[PDB]
Amino acid sequence: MFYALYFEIHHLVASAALGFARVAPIFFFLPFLNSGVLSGAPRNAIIILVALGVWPHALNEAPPFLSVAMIPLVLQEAAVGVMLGCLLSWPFWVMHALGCIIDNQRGATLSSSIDPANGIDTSEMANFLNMFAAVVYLQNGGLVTMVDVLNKSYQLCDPMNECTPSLPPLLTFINQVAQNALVLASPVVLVLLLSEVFLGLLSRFAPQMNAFAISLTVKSGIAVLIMLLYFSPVLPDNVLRLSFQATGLSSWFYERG
Amino acid sequence: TNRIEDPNLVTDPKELAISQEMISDYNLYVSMVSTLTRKGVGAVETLLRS
Amino acid sequence: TNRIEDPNLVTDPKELAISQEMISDYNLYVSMVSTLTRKGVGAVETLLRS
Amino acid sequence: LKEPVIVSKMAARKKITGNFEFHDPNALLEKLSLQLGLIWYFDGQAIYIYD
Amino acid sequence: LKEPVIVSKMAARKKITGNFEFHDPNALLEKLSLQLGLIWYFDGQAIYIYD
Amino acid sequence: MGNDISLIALLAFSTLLPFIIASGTCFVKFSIVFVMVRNALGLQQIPSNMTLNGVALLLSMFVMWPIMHDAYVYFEDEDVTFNDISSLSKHVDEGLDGYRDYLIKYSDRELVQFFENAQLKRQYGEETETVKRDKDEIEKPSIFALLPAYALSEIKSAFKIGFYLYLPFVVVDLVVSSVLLALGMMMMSPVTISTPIKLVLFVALDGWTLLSKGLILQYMDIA
Amino acid sequence: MGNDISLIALLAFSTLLPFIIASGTCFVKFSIVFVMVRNALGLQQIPSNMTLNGVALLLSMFVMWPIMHDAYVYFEDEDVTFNDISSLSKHVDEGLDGYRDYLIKYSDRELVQFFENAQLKRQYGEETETVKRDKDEIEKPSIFALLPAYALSEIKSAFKIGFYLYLPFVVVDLVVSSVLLALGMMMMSPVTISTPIKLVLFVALDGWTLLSKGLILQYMD
Amino acid sequence: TPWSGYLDDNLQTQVTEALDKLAAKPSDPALLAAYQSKLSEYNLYRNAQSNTVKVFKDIDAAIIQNFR
Amino acid sequence: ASEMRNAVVSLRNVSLNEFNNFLKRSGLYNKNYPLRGDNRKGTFYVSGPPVYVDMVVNAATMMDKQNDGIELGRQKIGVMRLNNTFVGDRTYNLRDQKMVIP
Amino acid sequence: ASEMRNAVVSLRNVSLNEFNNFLKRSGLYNKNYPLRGDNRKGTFYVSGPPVYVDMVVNAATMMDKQNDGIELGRQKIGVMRLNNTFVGDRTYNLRDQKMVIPGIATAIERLLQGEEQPLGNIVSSLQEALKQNAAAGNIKIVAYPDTNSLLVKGTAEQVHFIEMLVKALDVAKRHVELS
Amino acid sequence: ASEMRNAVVSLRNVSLNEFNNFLKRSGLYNKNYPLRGDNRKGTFYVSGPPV
Ligand SMILES: CCCCCCCCCCCC[N+](C)(C)[O-]
Repeated sequence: MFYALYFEIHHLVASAALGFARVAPIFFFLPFLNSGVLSGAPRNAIIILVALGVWPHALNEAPPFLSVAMIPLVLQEAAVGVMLGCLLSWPFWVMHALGCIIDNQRGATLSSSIDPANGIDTSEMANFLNMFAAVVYLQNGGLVTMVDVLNKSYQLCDPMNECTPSLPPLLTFINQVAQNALVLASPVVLVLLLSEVFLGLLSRFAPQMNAFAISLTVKSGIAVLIMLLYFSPVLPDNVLRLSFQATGLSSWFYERG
Repeated sequence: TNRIEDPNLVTDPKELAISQEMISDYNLYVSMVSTLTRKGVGAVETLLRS
Repeated sequence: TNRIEDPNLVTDPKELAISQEMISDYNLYVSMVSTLTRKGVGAVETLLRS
Repeated sequence: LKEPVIVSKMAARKKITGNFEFHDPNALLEKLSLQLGLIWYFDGQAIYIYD
Repeated sequence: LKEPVIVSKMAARKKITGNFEFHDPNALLEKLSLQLGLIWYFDGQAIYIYD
Repeated sequence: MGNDISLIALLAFSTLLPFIIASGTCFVKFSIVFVMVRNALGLQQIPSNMTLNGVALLLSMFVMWPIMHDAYVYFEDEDVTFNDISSLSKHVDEGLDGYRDYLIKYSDRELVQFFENAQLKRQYGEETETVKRDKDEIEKPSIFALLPAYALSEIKSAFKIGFYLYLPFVVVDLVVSSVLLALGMMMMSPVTISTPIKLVLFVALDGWTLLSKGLILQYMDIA
Repeated sequence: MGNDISLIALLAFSTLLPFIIASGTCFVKFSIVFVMVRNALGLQQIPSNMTLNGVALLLSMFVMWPIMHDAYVYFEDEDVTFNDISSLSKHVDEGLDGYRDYLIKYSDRELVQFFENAQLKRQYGEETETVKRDKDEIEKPSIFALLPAYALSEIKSAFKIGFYLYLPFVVVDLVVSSVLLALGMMMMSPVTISTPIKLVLFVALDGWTLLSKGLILQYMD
Repeated sequence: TPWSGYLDDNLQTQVTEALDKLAAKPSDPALLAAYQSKLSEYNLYRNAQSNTVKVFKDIDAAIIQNFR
Repeated sequence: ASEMRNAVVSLRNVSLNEFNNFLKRSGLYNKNYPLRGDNRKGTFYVSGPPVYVDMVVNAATMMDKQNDGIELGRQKIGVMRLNNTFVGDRTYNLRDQKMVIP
Repeated sequence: ASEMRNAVVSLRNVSLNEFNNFLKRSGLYNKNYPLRGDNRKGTFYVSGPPVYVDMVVNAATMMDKQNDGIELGRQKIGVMRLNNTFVGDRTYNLRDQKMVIPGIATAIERLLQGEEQPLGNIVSSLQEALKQNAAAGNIKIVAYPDTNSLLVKGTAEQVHFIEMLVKALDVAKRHVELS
Repeated sequence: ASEMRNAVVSLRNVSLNEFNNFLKRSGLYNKNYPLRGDNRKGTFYVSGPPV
């Protein structure tokens, strides 16, 4: 049948187009994929190739969605993609919070770091630890788990079944992210508090001593010194214990159709 | 249609005038979906930055 | 469409001359509605992103 | 029935429960057809069932 | 059966469990075809099985 | 094929979509309350604006997506017939009532009525307003009249809520300061002590969870 | 040309060429490393993207040229070579191994394996045995499966290289911030002071020489 | 032009010869009857050839102009 | 096993027997995958491993086309002596009419 | 081993038993990968290493084109004496009719005139079949009274058949006396 | 060694024995890579260095 190859190419591009809606938001969140790094002509070419690498159905048979209103569908897929972008981001936002807490305790309120791509305020420590976590995550091969959890998302819940994120856990999400950062930062805050009250108690004997101005000289040195001891566990304490994993897809999403 | 009736009907002017409608309309439909997805993603990025 | 399906219309110069006009007027009308709509939404977008 | 049986998707949506005896299955089939609102046919090779 | 067997992609989804004795594979093939809802054929070179 | 004007309407709508969301949807409220609470805890950039906007966006969809889907299901309906521009206008307007009702629920009647007057009364030689009995106009305020009246009411609600959340943190600040004075450990700035306390206290009570539930329960039942 | 379909295919290829360069050549890597350097120094608009992409494309030419030349003379070659459909399809397929060898030499084995298995499970069904070719000769994988693995591999390694370059400037920034707090000038924005120290540091290193040397030596012995 | 690597004039002399015979004795009915046939066939041959060569040129040109 | 290929072939100038003898002489024949059809006719079904099927199809097609260069409607001449009459036509010169008998 | 190639080759002017001789004389023959087919016919299968296969298929195609230029339908001239009759046509002027009796040449020529199928037989191997295909209309007969003999031009087979027919026709006539 | 080229050449008007003499007179002939074929016919195979 003569026209069959022509139609078979059009089925391919319709499938890729509907996959872009779900893959591109992930490229927006992750720190090594956002347009602060990967921009221009490569960007679309790569996103499309990935989406075709993970689409779940044989590419040469007609797409099933031709009978459906396009907008409700596109919005559905974009929402799903935003949820996945958050869950995959989760290990990086904790280290970023940690760095912001440290740079706030040591003074340093007027930090210099720059970041226009994501539109978020940044400080030198936050930028450093956010980079460092990303390189150890990549070096542990996590990039394979990212495409694994993408493919599983299509097998476990399908665009045509109106797959939807579960509400109850989403209501917990922000507080879990805050909690992990505080639990991890706690050792540096306590020592920086005790160091200040020690100078306060010392000032009782010499009331002209400016204990505040002294503490500003000390605290950045103490903060780096202490963070340098508990540094090495920062490798495993993120590479596994905070990384999302594909078995979690069962609980965060369900099919509503 | 896979090995039923016959192939290669490049040549009869009555069926060749029916193919013109389909070959055009499916190209337009596929072109439209490509824009709608870009618009949607762009709207999400616009809100999240702002 | 009817003016073309009907055999006495599609084969008389007097009628063809009229159909030519109908087609052109249709083209111009739709093209102008589209243009002005785009210009309109583009104004809103220009102001709100400023 | 001694014949392969082929069921349309719109018939596949319907559910049934209970304890059934398959004797004179043609009669059973034609009765259930009317109770459940199905239509069916037999070309000589297999049985087709539709909503 | 003494013949190569080819099973379709859609039949391969079904699952079976138990002990089976192959005294008469032809009879067993027919019984299980009717029980599980399969059709099959034999060109003289190989056996083909479909949903 | 389809109709060439309904195609224009589809493409146009999809360009305006983010401004509608940003100005006529509960996103307006959710995105404000979170950022206020974040400032009150006294430590900006934790959580990120990315986290906050992302969550607010997701929650807004539970409220709004059913209404849009209901409207498209209303229009994809093969049994209608029309005769005139009026008979079509009526049916298209009728399609939007699902959204109109939501805006009417969450906005002020008198500000809506004020703008409903202001669209016309520069035309008018008269003072009487009774001239249409209410039952039509009370149902049919225009959408352009409803939109700004809704946004201006959402903002005010957001401030009302955030006000009550500020109070306990203020109290905590006063307590800390009074303790430092009663100890005479005077020359220490209290903020350094109280910001850790505010953070640990609010996280240990899951303020963000209670907050998220309390916001959604104005608009849905979770069960 | 001696044949018309041979012409149609050539015009199609020449119409899709730029995306193949944008997604299956080292250009994807050079382009990233230079933007990383500009981020590191804390600059916004200078050097321009057109200047950095200019040098990135020139450098990519030295690396890709030999296999494009090889494919060119292979397809020009005037000696009689094919007779019939099977011989033609094998002749065309054989002509692409010069480039499959390239993609395979730099793609990550784990990603190549993932994209291959996930295609087998599309075509032949998910019950087909998951290969786990842990010790492997990957049997000439399909180029549609091979190409996105290369793209993500180059993104990985370019990010990795870019990370290392930050660490000196990170030091500079934290030091300056500490000495200003030691003087109590809390209201001074450090960036004004730290920007020139970064510039003179990079110039003293001669960064662009070292970096452009090593980036090329990674592709040839 | 050859497709690279792919595996895989008498009528002019005949007309010339017949012309030379005829020119020697223009009044011979047998030489006239022969020349009439040779010339008619040669004429048809040249026309069919040149029409075909144009048809192939115009297909190659249309292909290029489609992508150009 | 899943790679089995099969096809239908139809020839005009060659008999299935002719082709089978070709295969046998070649030493290419394989009794596990023989050709199935009518020896008299030219239409047969073949199924088996790829190499075998492809080879059979190509060989059959080319052999069929080759034989168009052949002709077998051999004309034959017979001599039949008339025992009871003259062969030629006869004219009878009647004084009033010329009559011809074919 | 995975690189094994194979092909089916077909010929029009040469036989497998010919082409083998060429390979042998060349010193290219290889008994591990011999050609498989029928010596009588021009169609064979070959399989082996790339270089070998390509060489074989090239050489066989080009030799077939070279032999395509050589004709082999050698025309043979046969001279046949008649022993029992006169070669020419004759006219007898009856009172009632001008009457004519046609000779052998005229009769046979008129009969074969415009024939297109081969001449098979009379009643009262690819390189062979392509000779047997010769058309019947080419046979030319010229009567030569000087020696009462026929000149016959055709293939060796055709001339033979003509000889048989002549010897079936020129019977000796009986004499009758009318009183 | 990996560069050895080879080709099949055929001539209409000139026999192999006629061509070998040409190469001999020229001083171009090389007994390590001689032509392989039938001296009578005009078709031969040659292989060797590119030049
Ligand atoms: C997350 C936005 C995209 C998917 C659309 C979700 C529509 C709302 C469905 C809510 C169903 C809630 N429920 C089960 C209590 O009815």
